Amino acid sequence: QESVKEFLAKAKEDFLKKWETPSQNTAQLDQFDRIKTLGTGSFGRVMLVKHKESGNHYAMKILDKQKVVKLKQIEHTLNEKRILQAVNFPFLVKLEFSFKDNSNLYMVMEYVAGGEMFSHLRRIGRFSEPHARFYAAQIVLTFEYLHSLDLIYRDLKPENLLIDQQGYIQVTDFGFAKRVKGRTWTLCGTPEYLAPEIILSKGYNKAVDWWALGVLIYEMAAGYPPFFADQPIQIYEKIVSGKVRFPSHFSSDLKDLLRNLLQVDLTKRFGNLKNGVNDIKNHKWFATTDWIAIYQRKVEAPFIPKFKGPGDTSNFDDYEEEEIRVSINEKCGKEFTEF
Ligand SMILES: O=C(NC1CNCCCC1OC(=O)c1ccc(C(=O)c2ccccc2O)cc1)c1ccc(O)cc1
Repeated sequence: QESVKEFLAKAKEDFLKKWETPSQNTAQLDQFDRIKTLGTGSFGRVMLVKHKESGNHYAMKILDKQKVVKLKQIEHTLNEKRILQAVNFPFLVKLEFSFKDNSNLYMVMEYVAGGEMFSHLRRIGRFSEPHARFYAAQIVLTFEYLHSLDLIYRDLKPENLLIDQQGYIQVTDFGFAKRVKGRTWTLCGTPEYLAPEIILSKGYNKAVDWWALGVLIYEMAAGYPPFFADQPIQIYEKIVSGKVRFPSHFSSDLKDLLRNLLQVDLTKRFGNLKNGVNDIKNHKWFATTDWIAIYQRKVEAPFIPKFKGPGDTSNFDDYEEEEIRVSINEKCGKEFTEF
């Protein structure tokens, strides 16, 4: 399959050029005006900022260096920046600038005004199978690209996907993403999307992302995730069992694709077999999907986010606005020398 092979060949060489010699210190905090908080995480937050000279809107992720060190995840924040800086694909959020100061780490990404997929899925209840397929096709191609680069994106979920102005996906939250040739062992991700391997503390690979896609597609088409419970311990038992129930409204094609994606045995899971990503691309649920037109973004989107100018924050929710504290002394300069 030549058109895809030469494509993925130019993609790994373009990626490694950036991976082996990363960009550092391409902007400063005082070249931006702070507007509004768009989201929060363990060690920081994402904020809508405006570049003072060009007038462009950007999403600035601010991470506190000492909070990272305290709960040892230095490697994860270093992974996040180096990968983001090195990739380039139409369904991935673009990292425009990066820098650090005495207290924080900063990643200045593109501002995607359409907001998180979570908001729109919850508002609509559930997506139709054509609508869910449109999104799923994009994740399939995004992972085909990322897995080619020996990258595992370990956190697929509706909150981690943004919908842009053309209704297409922009994957964000590369916080758990890692470059690895083979297996990895870190217990990370989100409870209801975790594959059996991770729960059972095994050395897992890219197959973990294809399980997560099964969960994502079940959630988009049903409105809720396949494995739910009050306590994480009870979610995990349900995942490790080889049992999953499907809503009656699900098509037979969808139920069959999901059984092979939500295969508890990782050696039998789609995306991780001999035929690779093609066991999914050639599955009957994707029969109507024109893969090159999805990539070239020629397909009409089943939903366009309602917003005004590029800098509108209506689709993002409100969070407490706190101070951006930058200490007069440099903290943990040694641990973040590579950022
Ligand atoms: O990524 C964006 N925002 C999101 C959408 N996903 C939902 C969670 C909140 C969030 O990202 C964060 O706010 C966030 C995430 C993680 C961490 C974090 O501390 C962290 C923890 C472990 C590993 C890496 C990390 O960065 C901090 C902030 C985002 C990016 C671009 C954009 O235009 C608009 C939004």
